[PDB]
Amino acid sequence: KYNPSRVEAFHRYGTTVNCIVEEVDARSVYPYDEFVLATGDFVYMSPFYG
Amino acid sequence: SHQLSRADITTVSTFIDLNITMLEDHEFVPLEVYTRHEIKDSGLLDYTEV
Repeated sequence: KYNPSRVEAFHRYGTTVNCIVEEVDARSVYPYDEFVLATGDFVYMSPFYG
Repeated sequence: SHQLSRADITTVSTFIDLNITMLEDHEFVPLEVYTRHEIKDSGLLDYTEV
């Protein structure tokens, strides 16, 4: 994590970006209009949409 | 005249026949429609794993 350099008696802001890629297993149930990922995040679209 | 073996003369049966056969031994195997693991896997999300 990037934190701002110390300057006495100041409020300082610091930004950090971490680009993350993951492989997850997604599960869907009948009638297969939604599927949820391994992280507990739903995706509201049929797995077979195209 | 002569001697004769017992088998030389035809025999009529004076016994009434009664036929009984035993019940065959049978084995019952463990058989379930759904196991514990399949029922647990039926859920879409598991709080513990997530």
